[PDB]
Amino acid sequence: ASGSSGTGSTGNQ
Amino acid sequence: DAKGTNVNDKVTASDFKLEKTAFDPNQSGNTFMAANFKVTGQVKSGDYFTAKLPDSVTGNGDVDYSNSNNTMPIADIKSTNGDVVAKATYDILTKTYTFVFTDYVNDKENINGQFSLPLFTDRAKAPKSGTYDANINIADEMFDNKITYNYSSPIAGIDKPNGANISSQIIGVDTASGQNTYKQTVFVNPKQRVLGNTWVYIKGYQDKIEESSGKVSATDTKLRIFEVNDTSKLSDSYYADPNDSNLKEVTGEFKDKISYKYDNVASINFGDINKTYVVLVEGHYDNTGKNLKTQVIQENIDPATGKDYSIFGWNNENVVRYGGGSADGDS
Ligand SMILES: [Mg+2]
Ligand SMILES: [Mg+2]
Repeated sequence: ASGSSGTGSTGNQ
Repeated sequence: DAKGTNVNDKVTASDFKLEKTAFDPNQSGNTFMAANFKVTGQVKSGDYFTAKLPDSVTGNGDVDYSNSNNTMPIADIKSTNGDVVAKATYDILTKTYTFVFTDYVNDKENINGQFSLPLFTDRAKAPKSGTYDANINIADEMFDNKITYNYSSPIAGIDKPNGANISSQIIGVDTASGQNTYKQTVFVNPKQRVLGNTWVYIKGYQDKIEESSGKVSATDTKLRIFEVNDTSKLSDSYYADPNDSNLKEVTGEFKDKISYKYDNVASINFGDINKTYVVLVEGHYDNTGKNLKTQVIQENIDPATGKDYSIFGWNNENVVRYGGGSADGDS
C-alpha cells in the first residue's frame, strides 16, 4: 500500500 | 460493584517494557506497554487502580471517542478459566486507565497478573518528528521512557518545480458511537510550489467504490479550508488546529468552488496558487462494515507555460490494534 496509514485502538470491540 | 476505592497504594507494577521505542505513526507505527502487577493483601469488588499517560502518547491513537463521552472500553483482565478479574476503561481527555476489580477478587489474596496495551502517538502534542519523554504512571509509580517519532513527511508529490503535490491522513475514526464520523487532514501544495489551474479531489474510496465504507457527499461531508501563512510550522503528524493563527480560514471563498457532483468524491477548484492550504474534512462512513479507505488527488499545470501537466494521488487507510491481560489470585 502507498500514501500513509494511521493506527488506533477500539478497545477490543 | 461500582467504581469505589483507589487502591494504587496496594498495587505494584513491575518489569515495565515498551514493545519498541521508535516508530512512524504515518505508516501505522505504534507500540505497546507491557507490565506485570501484583496486589499486596486483599481487594474487594469495586476497588480500582490506575495508569496515567503523559503528553506524548495516547491510548486511542487514530480512533476517536468524542462521540462516546471520551471513554473507551479496554480488554478485560481474565483468569485462566476465563473469569473476568477486572474490567478496564480509558479516559481520552485525562489519559487515565482505570482497572476496576470484580467480585472474583473477594475471596482471593495476592492477586497478580500482567497486561499489554497498545500506545500511539499524540499527533497534537507531538506534532514534529523527534524524541519525547514518555514517562508513564502505573499505580502511583513512574516508569520513565523516551519515544522517538519518525513521521513519514507529509511533504510529498511529483518531482518537478511545478509538480502536483498533496498528502493526507485520517486522524480520527469514530467506531463506537454509531454516528460513523471520521476526521481527515489534507495538505494541499505542501511543497509550496507555484501551481496553475489547480484541482483537488477528495474521495471516499481508492480504486474500487465497493471496497470502501467511506461516503463523501454534500450531506455527509463538511470541508473547512485554511490558507497557511508559514508552511514550516505545519505538523509532521497531520494534526492541524483550526484556531492556530498560522491558519487563516478561507472557506467562504470556496462556496462556488466545491462540487459533490460525482460519485463519492468532492472536487475543489483552487485555481492559481503559491501557498500551502490545509483542508479539514469531517466525513462519515457507511454501515457495510467495509474498511474505510480514501484517496486524495491533485492535478495542475505550469502557470508560466500552460503545459507540463501533472497529477499526484495519496491513499489513506488505518489499522486497529488490541490489548490483552490476565490475572489470578490464590484462594
Ligand atoms: Mg503502587
Ligand atoms: Mg456525489
